[PDB]
Amino acid sequence: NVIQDLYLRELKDTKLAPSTLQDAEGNVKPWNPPQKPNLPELELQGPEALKAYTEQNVETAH
Amino acid sequence: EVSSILEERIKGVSDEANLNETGRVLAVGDGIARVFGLNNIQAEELVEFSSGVKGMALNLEPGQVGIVLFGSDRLVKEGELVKRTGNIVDVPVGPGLLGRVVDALGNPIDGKGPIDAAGRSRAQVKAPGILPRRSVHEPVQTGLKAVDALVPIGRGQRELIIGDRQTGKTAVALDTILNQKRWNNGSDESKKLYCVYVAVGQKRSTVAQLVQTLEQHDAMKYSIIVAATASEAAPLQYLAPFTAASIGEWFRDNGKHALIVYDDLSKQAVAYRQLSLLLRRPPGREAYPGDVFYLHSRLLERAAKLSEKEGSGSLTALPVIETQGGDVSAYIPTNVISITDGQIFLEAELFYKGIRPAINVGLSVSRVGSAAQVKALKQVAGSLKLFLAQYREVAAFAQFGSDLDASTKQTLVRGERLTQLLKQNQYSPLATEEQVPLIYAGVNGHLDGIELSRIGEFESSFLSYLKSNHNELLTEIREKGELSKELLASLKSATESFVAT
Amino acid sequence: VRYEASLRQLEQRQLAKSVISRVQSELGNPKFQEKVLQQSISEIEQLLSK
Amino acid sequence: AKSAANKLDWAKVISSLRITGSTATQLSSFKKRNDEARRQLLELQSQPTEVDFSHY
Repeated sequence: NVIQDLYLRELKDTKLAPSTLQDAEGNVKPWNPPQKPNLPELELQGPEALKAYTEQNVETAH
Repeated sequence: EVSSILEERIKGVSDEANLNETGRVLAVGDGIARVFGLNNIQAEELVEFSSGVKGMALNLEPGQVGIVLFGSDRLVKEGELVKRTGNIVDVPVGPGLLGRVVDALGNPIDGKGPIDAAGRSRAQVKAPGILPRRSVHEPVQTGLKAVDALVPIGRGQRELIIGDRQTGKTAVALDTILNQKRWNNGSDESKKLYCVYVAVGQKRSTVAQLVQTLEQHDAMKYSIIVAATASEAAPLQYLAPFTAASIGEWFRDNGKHALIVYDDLSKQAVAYRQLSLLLRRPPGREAYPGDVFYLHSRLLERAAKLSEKEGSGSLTALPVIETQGGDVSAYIPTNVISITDGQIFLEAELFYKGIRPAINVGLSVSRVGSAAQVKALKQVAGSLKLFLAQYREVAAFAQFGSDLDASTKQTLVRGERLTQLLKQNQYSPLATEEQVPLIYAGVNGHLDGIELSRIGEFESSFLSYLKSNHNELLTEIREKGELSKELLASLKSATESFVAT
Repeated sequence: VRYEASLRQLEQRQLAKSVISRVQSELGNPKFQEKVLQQSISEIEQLLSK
Repeated sequence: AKSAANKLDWAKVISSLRITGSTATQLSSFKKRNDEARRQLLELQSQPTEVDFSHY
């Protein structure tokens, strides 16, 4: 009755309100994927180090 | 979309039939109405005021039936009609309340869309009898070392958290919820606890932070948060534990094991005090109505470990009582102490002393339950209690300029280390498998020598060391739950190995 | 998802206030009179069913 | 797994005790332990490697 009147009239005669899709985009992030952060490298390259370490390291006692 | 949903809501309104019973408001205000009429009326019924307010009925008088409002006074007016709902107070109960904050009525106040309820239940339901019970055979470990070892908590059992207000009073309980994440992550329903945190009388900001904290630790996904914020009606507050209880009973009935924190139960008492004093019942001791004892007792006894026949479903309870002035001689703390199956006194001085947890172990007991803790942890903490008791005695003696002998100072030195061992930072639960080693070390006095400052360092490092080498050992502690000869020896050797380095 | 859900709620409350506007529209009319006649006959149907 | 390496390592720690000097041996052991402990904590930290486009 009043139920019908309210239902019909309201639903039909008022269809939505404006909204901004752009603003929605603003509050969220699309995110582009990180690419190659750092590449591994040759560990302690230079056999200057190797000879040095062999010769220097000898912490055994007399 | 939104239009279709709205269309559904309006569509879901349609027609009515003759409304039985009426009565006209007369005197009204305070939140307590008295209506003339309503000749037929069940007690504790919900009656719809024409303002929009719904109110339970607590007085049936041969004059004017006294309907306690669950809404604002301003809405109500003189000579309004009230038409009886025809339902004694009832709550929607279901699975969907998991992951929901709900107000006393049961509407989501976090508004994650209306609850999915598998039933409705009644707010007053009497406690399960002697016949449907089993004795407590299933531990529930809070992950706070002092709690697990000293005051073992078992499913079913009502264990009282009592102590000075908001001295992280909430935080002690929250830690339990967080360690129940560990089982939650796991499997086997009866080895899982669902968790209902009930918040009565607390400000919206505390509650909002709390729900945020639970979401932060991502422990929201198996919790029900029942709330009745400080603003909310004294009638709604009085009804709030009892409607939480029914939601818990849905778990209990399902055979599910769960734990209900009633924080603060003290605020229920304030609510009932108000309620009674505006129903003009003769006021009891300290103006709390005498049947406050009855109220609390009936509420607390609804949680139980059921019989095997009755599915075992263990609702476990943790009441939390604020102790105003820290004196438990007040009527409400005295009453609660009798009702509860253990007491977990927390002391402010020890908080300041830097014992965090600040639980005073001298005043903390679990008067029943000992199969409420892990066998391994029981063995190790067998003399943890004795040592601590001795530490307390010796320390007491030391006061007032007594020059201690070395034997007493062996105890004292050992004792001090235990105290440092217990401490745990807020929101940092631990795994029991890795609490057993720490106590082994302490009780077997391996820490006694270790310098007082670096005990915390030792604790951190020791755990790392056990993670490194003896991760096999930890797995076994998880698997067998009682230390075997092999484990005791392994553990002894490991502990010895870490004393230096 | 979060902003999307927020927008569904925001839309719903905006369109809610439009329902309030429709209520104000209904209550002006001498439908205010004509539906009372409807209520009168409806109560006649109801109480005769008693 | 990691435990084979670490049992053999710690067996060697108490063997290296027998020999003298280890002032920077221990830093090497510390490095291998550190980063080994980092990768396990990484592997336990792990999220699924792609979105759940089922629910979300």
